[PDB]
Amino acid sequence: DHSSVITQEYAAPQGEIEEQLADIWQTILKIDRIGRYDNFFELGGHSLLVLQLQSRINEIFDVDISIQQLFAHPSICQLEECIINAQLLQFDADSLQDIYKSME
Amino acid sequence: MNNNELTSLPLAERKRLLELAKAAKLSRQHY
Repeated sequence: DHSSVITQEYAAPQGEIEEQLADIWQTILKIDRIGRYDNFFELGGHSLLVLQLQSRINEIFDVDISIQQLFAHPSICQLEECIINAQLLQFDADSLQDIYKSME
Repeated sequence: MNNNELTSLPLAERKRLLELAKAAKLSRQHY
């Protein structure tokens, strides 16, 4: 009875975008909590868990994410960057350019 | 104007336009 690595300063999940993925992570790896800097590989996640995770990202966010992105961004704070681009993909690219050029 | 345009811009701009887009519902989905 000793697993994972020693914590000193756990970092709570961010609002609804970050906590959304974080909630599912501990259920997949059967872990305690998920910190924004905790790496899936240190926590107990392995390649097969990344495969199922992608499948959840697909239904949770209604987008098409690839497993490579999940491994490339092994933490909550990094993963959101992929959701940002993937979410925009469901919106129309023609009307998007009109909003884009008008942004701050 | 195509999907690669949005993936060519950096995250700072990516989330900026995404917010305006979601707020304006130009082609958003409520499914």
